[PDB]
Amino acid sequence: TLRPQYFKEYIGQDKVKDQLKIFIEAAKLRDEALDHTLLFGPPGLGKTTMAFVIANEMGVNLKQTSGPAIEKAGDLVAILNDLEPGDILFIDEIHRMPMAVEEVLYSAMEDYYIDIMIGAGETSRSVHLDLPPFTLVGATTRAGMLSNPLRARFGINGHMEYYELPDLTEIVERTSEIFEMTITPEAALELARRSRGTPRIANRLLKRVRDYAQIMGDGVIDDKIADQALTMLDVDHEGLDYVDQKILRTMIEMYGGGPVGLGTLSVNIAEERETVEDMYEPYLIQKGFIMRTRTGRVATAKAYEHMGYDYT
Amino acid sequence: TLRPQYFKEYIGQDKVKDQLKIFIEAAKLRDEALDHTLLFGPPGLGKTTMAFVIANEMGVNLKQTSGPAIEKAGDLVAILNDLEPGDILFIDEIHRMPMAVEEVLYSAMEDYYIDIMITSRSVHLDLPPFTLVGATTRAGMLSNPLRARFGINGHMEYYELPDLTEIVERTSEIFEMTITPEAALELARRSRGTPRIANRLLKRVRDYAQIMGDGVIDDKIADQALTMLDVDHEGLDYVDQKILRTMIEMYGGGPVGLGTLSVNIAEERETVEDMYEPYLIQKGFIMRTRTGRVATAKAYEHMGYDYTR
Amino acid sequence: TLRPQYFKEYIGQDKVKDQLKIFIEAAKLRDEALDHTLLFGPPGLGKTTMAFVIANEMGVNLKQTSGPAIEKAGDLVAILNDLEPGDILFIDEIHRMPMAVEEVLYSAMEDYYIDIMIGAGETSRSVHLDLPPFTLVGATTRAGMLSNPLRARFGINGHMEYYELPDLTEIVERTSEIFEMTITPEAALELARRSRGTPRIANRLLKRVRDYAQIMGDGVIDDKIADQALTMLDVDHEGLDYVDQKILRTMIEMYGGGPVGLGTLSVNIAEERETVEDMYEPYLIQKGFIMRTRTGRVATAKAYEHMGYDYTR
Amino acid sequence: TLRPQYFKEYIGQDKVKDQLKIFIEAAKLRDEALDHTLLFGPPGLGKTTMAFVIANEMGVNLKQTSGPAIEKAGDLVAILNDLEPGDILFIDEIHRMPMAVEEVLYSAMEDYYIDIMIGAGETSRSVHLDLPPFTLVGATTRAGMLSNPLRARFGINGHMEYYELPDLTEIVERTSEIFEMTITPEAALELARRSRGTPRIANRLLKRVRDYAQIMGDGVIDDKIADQALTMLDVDHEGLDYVDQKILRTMIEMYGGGPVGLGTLSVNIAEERETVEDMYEPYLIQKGFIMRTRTGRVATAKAYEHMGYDYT
Amino acid sequence: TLRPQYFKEYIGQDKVKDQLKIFIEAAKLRDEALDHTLLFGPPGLGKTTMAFVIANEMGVNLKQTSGPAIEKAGDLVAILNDLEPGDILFIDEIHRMPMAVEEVLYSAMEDYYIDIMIGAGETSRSVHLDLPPFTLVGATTRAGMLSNPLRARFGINGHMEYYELPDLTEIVERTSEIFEMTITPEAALELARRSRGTPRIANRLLKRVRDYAQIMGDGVIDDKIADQALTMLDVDHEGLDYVDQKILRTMIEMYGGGPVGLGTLSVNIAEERETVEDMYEPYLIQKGFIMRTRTGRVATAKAYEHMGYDYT
Amino acid sequence: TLRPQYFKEYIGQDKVKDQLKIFIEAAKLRDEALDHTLLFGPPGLGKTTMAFVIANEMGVNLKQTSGPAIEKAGDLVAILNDLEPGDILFIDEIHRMPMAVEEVLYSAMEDYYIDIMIGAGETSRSVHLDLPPFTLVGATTRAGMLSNPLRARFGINGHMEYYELPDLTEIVERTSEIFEMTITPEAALELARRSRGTPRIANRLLKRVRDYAQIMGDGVIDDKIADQALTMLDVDHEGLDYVDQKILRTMIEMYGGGPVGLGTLSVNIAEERETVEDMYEPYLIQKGFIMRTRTGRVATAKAYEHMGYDYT
Amino acid sequence: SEDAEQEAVAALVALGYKPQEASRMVSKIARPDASSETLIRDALRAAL
DNA sequence: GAACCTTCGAGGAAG
DNA sequence: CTTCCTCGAAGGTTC
Ligand SMILES: Nc1ncnc2c1ncn2[C@@H]1O[C@H](COP(=O)(O)OP(=O)(O)OP(O)(O)=S)[C@@H](O)[C@H]1O
Ligand SMILES: Nc1ncnc2c1ncn2[C@@H]1O[C@H](COP(=O)(O)OP(=O)(O)O)[C@@H](O)[C@H]1O
Ligand SMILES: Nc1ncnc2c1ncn2[C@@H]1O[C@H](COP(=O)(O)OP(=O)(O)O)[C@@H](O)[C@H]1O
Ligand SMILES: [Mg+2]
Ligand SMILES: [Mg+2]
Ligand SMILES: [Mg+2]
Ligand SMILES: [Mg+2]
Repeated sequence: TLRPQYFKEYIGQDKVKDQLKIFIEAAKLRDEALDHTLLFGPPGLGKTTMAFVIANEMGVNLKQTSGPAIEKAGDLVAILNDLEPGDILFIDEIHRMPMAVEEVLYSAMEDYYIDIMIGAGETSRSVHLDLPPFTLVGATTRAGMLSNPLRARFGINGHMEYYELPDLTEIVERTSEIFEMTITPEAALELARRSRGTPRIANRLLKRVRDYAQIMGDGVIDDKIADQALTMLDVDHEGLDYVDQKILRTMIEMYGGGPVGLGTLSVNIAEERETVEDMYEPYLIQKGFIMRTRTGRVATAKAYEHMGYDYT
Repeated sequence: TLRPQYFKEYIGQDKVKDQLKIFIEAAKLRDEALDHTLLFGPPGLGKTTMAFVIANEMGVNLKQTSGPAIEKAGDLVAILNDLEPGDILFIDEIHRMPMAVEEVLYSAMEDYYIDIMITSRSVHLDLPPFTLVGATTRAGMLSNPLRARFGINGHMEYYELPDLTEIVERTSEIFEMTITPEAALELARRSRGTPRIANRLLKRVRDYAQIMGDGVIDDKIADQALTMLDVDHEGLDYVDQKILRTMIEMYGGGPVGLGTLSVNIAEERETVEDMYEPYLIQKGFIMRTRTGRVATAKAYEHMGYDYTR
Repeated sequence: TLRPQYFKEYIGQDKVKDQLKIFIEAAKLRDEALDHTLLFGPPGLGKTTMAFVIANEMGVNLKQTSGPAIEKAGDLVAILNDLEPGDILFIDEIHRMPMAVEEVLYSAMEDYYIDIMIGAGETSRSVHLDLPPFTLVGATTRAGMLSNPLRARFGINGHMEYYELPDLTEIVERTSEIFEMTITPEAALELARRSRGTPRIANRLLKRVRDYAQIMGDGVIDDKIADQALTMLDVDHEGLDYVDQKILRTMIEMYGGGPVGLGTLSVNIAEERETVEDMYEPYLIQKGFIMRTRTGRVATAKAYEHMGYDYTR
Repeated sequence: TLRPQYFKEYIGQDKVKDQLKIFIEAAKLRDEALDHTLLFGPPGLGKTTMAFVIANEMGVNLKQTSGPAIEKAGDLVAILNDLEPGDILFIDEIHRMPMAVEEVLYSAMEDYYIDIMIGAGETSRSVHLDLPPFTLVGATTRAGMLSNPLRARFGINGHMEYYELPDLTEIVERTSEIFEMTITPEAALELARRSRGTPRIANRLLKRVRDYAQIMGDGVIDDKIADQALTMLDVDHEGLDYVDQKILRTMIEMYGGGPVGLGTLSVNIAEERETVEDMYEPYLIQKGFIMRTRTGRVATAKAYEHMGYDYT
Repeated sequence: TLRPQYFKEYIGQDKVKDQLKIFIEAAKLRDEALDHTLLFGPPGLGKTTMAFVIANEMGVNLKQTSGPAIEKAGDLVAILNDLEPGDILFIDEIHRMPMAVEEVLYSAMEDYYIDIMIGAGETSRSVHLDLPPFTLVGATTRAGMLSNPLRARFGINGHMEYYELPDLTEIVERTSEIFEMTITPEAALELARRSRGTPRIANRLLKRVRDYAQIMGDGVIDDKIADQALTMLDVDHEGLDYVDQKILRTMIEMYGGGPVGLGTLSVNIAEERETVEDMYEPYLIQKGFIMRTRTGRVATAKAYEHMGYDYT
Repeated sequence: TLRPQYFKEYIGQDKVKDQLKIFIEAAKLRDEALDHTLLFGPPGLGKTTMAFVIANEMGVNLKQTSGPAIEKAGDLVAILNDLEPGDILFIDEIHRMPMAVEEVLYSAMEDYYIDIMIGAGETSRSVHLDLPPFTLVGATTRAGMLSNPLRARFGINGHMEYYELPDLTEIVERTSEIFEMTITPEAALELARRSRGTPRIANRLLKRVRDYAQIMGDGVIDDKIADQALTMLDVDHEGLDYVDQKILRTMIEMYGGGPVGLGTLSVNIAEERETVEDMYEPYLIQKGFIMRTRTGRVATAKAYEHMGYDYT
Repeated sequence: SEDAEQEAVAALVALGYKPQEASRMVSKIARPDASSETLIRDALRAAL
């Protein structure tokens, strides 16, 4: 299967993985439910994949839903009240729940009970509905969008980190065995170093290289085919796309490296201001090719030697 | 039990706790009901816990509901009809009651009667003496005429290190865990002044001691557990340390804008502003300025860099 | 009870109180009802109580309701049928009445009769309804939102105003005698100074002081006990709460008086944006301690000399 | 019809056509659905046209809708229930969809399932909907408005480029045949040079010249007729408007080439400050007539020779 | 009723009244409806009264409504459909009606017809309704807030203005006689001076002064009584009201005479800026109590000496 | 009615008429509709009338609506569903249309189809509506205020300008012929001089002058009578309005001649910014009363001598 | 008297009451002989 | 003093 | 009714 199922198969995330192991083992010695867990961090690092692994290691059934599908308290109350002892409730994109619904979970998470209105007219009554022990697991990209009293109730916090070349190369090799393809250890490293640190991007590059190898090649991925395929996609050995290279080149040849404003640079590449700041500039800054200053953007020494100019 | 039941158990909150004792004792001496009390303040300081103490000190049975559940006047009218003389009604998250429900609550508090229309028919009720207790985090969201009817206002405050040290020891005995006095102190420094955070750290440290040790907490095991959780001696998280380091090493302490800093740490702008900055500004590690924010002298000494004016 | 019942006891509001007496007597010197009256003022000044006193001085029954309770014209016309000649109709929150009813009320006030039209329009006929004379008394917190045609029908206007120390002190003296406690005039004046000019607040402070004076003392409110009570409660001698002092102190010490944004101030004191904007900031503006500007809040010279800090432009 | 129907008719976009061909061929050999593809770039370059070409080459029927037509989750769920195995869904102007609905696609694109709430309301439960294999095609002008988790799920990215004079000349000739008009090869090149590298503009000018040639002429677009019609429309031989000529002339006559600030120039031309910067200045920079600098903007040598003044 | 019914009875407004006479009589000679008329100015000057006089001079039925009273096109269509040839429609506060209503008024006023769509989905229809000759009379307090395309449809304009002591003394005397009240030429001159140049206030004061004379006097309005009665009503010797006195006193005590903005002032005293700007500031400016400056309003020396504050 | 109906009757706008004649005639040889046309320029110059003339020349019906009237997509669909083959749809103030509504026209204009969700609940479904051929006509004050993808779809652009004194004189002579009246050439020229080169204003003043000449004169319009009638109105001896006098007075007295921004000015005269930007500022500039600078508008010495101040 | 009955029902509807409830309310009045004014007046008095 | 650029704060109208 | 976001301000640098 494409998604790992146990901690043996889950590569990387040593900090989060090592922590979860200790908490799972201690919970089993006490024969009690696991504490509530919140998983957050950048897109595509394995948040959803981890939520399933947690259920398998605990050996219990996993019930799944999503924030967008819950629209009113009546819906949530119907998901609850159907839970059995030790069940795990997983909610993806939990930040989309209406704030009027989040405030129902406040009592459920701390005391395992909820308030309900029942009856009609003079017969109406309010009673406590008592829930069995359970573990709520949430995954989100926008943790700052949750209410302050809700974040305070999660007992375990997992913040995901980017991967490194050794771990990504192993992921590429594993995926290359789900498909029925041979890949030379040198070719795998060449794709891993261009995947910007993210497993989803590594899998995407492999799929595209495969289509080439079986149309313009003999059906095997080797050092010769990888170089040709990556040249067609036009991805630099640092992962810089065609437009990424054009940005750095223009800063060096017309503005002498800057400083230059975002408006001035956008017009010279025919790109609109809102795409440059949200798609291309973020990775260039995080990798040290560009520096932001009060005067404008400036190219670093690292950018000069990568493009081949002289740092005069 | 994790929730204290009497004032002799409720640690801290000397200001609010001292006032409540005077008013409760006076109400008993006159055989009158307690005045309407509103509790408000930051999350996790004891607002819900205090409401249950007040009921036991008065010697009454507490009726409990919540704002999100009460959706229409018919709901509230049915609830009020179950009150007996001297009963206490506690409404949690009172800021969520619809405006229509709040209007009905005005006259119930001032004149102890309800006269409302609701196949429709009239209802008239004349209520016995009762005490309303409300708890909220967003007291600014209540209507101005409603706030004017509460008689006792209790504003909660953060705890000091000697108070939290005692709270940790109390919880340790419930789990029958053995903990040394200096180990309990090392958790207090990191608990940010909040009881819920102090209990959370203890639960995590217990799990470590039962798997990587002999199930006993000492000044040595605590250091290992806190190193795995990666919580600084000032209570800063891994991301909090990364923010300060970036500001000092890339911008000379600032000024720097929020957007620039967020992109440099690969975080969503809203997460830095709402989840990490509040504690840094309150402790005095960062200042906000017309042109950006800057790291203060305290940040340099804590992180270990040479300050230059 | 804590509500005065006649002009004999309604303390303060002398300007409005004096005018009403002359008009009410002139109405008695004729077989006529009083003109329609509208009361203006901030919340908690005694608007409701004044309506009841008007009815007693007239010696006529009073009907009580609020604008939101009148949802259709039939309700108003039905209520009008329950009135006897000369009865007073008191409608609170008159600014919240629905538009569809407002346009019909004009005829009742000026004409005391109503006409209703029926039929498709090609063939149509009316019905005429004659009403007993009455006087409408409206109470509202906001005058400007009342439409000009409605405003023209009200023949008497009465501004309520904040009570001054010489009058608010007497309310404390009076209330202290409904309970069983003796209170020294000096102590009563210390409570009045901190009551922000609102009777509801002065009553609330006195109740708390009474609790202290009978638990931490001999059951007498003397000036010494009053100081100790006003020390457990953190109410400043200018009426500032604990948090009001913390706001002003923060602005002066860390921002040099500002300008500073609402969001930056909120995170410094650890409070919610809504709470600072609606609970504390409104009273600080009336006293003139701060001002709102295009660039944020700013502290005034009045705040510097009150907190005791040197000033610099 | 004006719109091409197959890759053999789609002139230009050599880089985009080459990639799509390889991926479409590999998909057919495996007999599988094509990966999700996102088309983006400047207005009028041929995005909506290419979406139909992909469907014709794959040999499937196309289901069509638009971003603004979808307003709530109940709309999208209804559409997805109609997809058959191998169907292609095309969503134009995808950046307009609301965030509440955009987050529903996350599961459908990765795992082909949706979570829905069902039951009368007294009794209700969450259940999976399982979708057959399908290909989503999206077209957008403002890729930066899409959330990061959505862009990460598209497997093929197509960035459109402006057309060169040789290619744009062929489009003018092909269109003339559809209008049953006769055009001299020298006239086709005159229009192509004025079409700002954009196929829509080239077609608009041709349509106007055609109407003119049959009202005051003999029904043939000769080299002499073309000059008279283009003079009526006031289109310079570089594609400049009269407003653009006014800008360039002012800088040479009143400032000797600059530098000059945008605020000062706007007043001297009686044009709106922001209109000049957003509507006219972008093309003048891209063509090399004006150059921005830290002290202001300057007219280049190309602007002198085009106006006939003496460069110094 | 107190309001006059004919131009012979309408005192003052010589400018507006003289123009309307010419246009009203000329329309009779041609036997046709009067052009649309817009009346604007401070409240209480006689805008409503004037509309009734025009209707009586024309000999036509008058229909009345208000801006806030109309919420949807169907409401206005009913009113318009009930018109009879020559009827006058009077709309008060025409500046407050919704944008969706104004859509229909353009077509009606310009060509006397409307086009209302009806039906939905498979049902869709539009009714072309012809309207008989009619005249619209509009009234507003704010002229600059009226929609520009609407303001162009009005053919006659009437700018109302404040009354002088000779006219107000005649009005005060007239009104007293209707009540059969006896007032000497001396007391009537006091009320006119102290009634802010406005007939509505003058009538409002007279009813209150009557009550005082019926108790604190012998039913005869003496000059000595009028002064004591007006002072008891808190009406200044210059006619300034409670709000007027509070404005100037707040400027002198809290702002050293200003300059201060309209919003800031209206927030300190619990008053609406629309009220202060409509009823109070215009009067205070014409009489020199307030002056306008680039920084805001400033109190003149006259205000200082009247209020009894030593000038700086 | 006064509205012209054929190009022979439409005086002026020679440039626009000359171009439209060619395109309208060419579109009749072929049996097809005219391309989408865009008209822009100051208000009241006669672009609505131009839409009627085009429809009369084409021999089809004209439907009329406006930008602000189309609040939501379901409104526009109903309008489109009611067009007959070859009809003309005129949308006034198209720039003020909601953004999400504009995005629907993109398909209707370019391909004559729209994709719409119909029904409710389980009946929710997508239907591909096919539209008959039609011609859209848009009118707007600002060209640089439409979006780039909308502006790029209009095939014909028309710019309109103020009429010269010889043209307005003939328009007055025509209008004074529909009314059975007699006017001497001196009065016609004198009246046109006041009408700001705008036919709408000319017709309004002519009607008022006619009423005066019928009641206060011998029924004949002469230069002596025209001065008297115009002096009784607020029209200045060179066409300045009372609003213009208000503007110039404020600039000279309250700001010291300027420079001043229109944002602060608009709030001091209590006028909607759009009115001064569109209706007043353009005329005051095009006649030398106001001069523009980097910082804002400034009053010229010509203004000082007109208002009676000293240009020290 | 049927005219007065219909008039009272329509007049009550002209006051904003629903046609069904207005018919019942007026139908609930016993005396038919009383004039339409009394019928509407009685219905409104009973509805309080 | 002229011209660019970054950052913040309070409105206000589009879900 | 609430979130979002864009209009207008002013602080700082270079030439
Ligand atoms: N003149 C007065 N003398 C004594 N007590 C007074 C006086 N005016 C008000 N009070 C007290 O104030 C209390 C509240 O009065 P209210 O009539 O509610 O004022 P209010 O204007 O109605 O406030 P609202 O209606 O809630 S905005 C009363 O119960 C009295 O005890
Ligand atoms: N010229 C006048 N002659 C007689 N009475 C007048 C005159 N102007 C105003 N009034 C009186 O004052 C009041 C004016 O009200 P109204 O005409 O509605 O003013 P507005 O319409 O401007 O609010 C009426 O009572 C009216 O009789
Ligand atoms: N060239 C012209 N000849 C005769 N009358 C004209 C001419 N231009 C405009 N008009 C008249 O002046 C008025 C212009 O109104 P309209 O065409 O609606 O202007 P807009 O559409 O810009 O508001 C109409 O009464 C119209 O008949
Ligand atoms: Mg996921
Ligand atoms: Mg709680
Ligand atoms: Mg009250
Ligand atoms: Mg397209």
